Amino acid sequence: PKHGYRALLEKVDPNKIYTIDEAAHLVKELATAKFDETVEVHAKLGIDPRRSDQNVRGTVSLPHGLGKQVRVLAIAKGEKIKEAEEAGADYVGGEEIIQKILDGWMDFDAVVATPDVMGAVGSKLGRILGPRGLLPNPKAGTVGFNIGEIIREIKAGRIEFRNDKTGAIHAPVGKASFPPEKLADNIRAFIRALEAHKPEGAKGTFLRSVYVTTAMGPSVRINPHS
Repeated sequence: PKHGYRALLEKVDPNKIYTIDEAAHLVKELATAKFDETVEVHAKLGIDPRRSDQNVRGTVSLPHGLGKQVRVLAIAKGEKIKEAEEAGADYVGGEEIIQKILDGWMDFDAVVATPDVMGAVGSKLGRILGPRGLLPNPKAGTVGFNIGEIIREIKAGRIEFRNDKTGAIHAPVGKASFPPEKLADNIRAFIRALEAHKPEGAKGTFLRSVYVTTAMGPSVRINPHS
């Protein structure tokens, strides 16, 4: 999105490749104090993305911040509301829940949704969920009609990852509110999950470039082997 970020650019050296521990400490500085933000890791992979035998897809069981503890909100419609309840979502609502969130409620820690409510969710809650990194989307796997499976996967402590057509890949690894050592552990966990999924026959360096970022702030380049 358009960057106002500027008053935060001077804190990040764009030419430095930070260690994972330095980056975890930096991310904490920074982040706005006004709302929590999801921290993601983005990597460009040493794969030929036009080859179906070099796809990178799987899950990462983050050592911190997930499991039953995460309070998941599922927004759905009709039968899928029951499906979300039956899957154990902590909170469930139809489009009417949008009014509760607009009024100020955010007891939830994650948001998943069916595609049929996304027009309303984006329309009304885009500026609330977006900056917080809580806006569900199909590419991340947080929007789907298989709402029950999506909920059970998060509750089981797993985050999905899949490379895109450009050979890039990204996944959330925590929040800016996390203690830096926990954020570092989570960052390494995602890197290890990627490495474990390195396809047979991949050419050259696998993790070509890797960054830690948030939906609003600037990206921090990191050494994935640190």
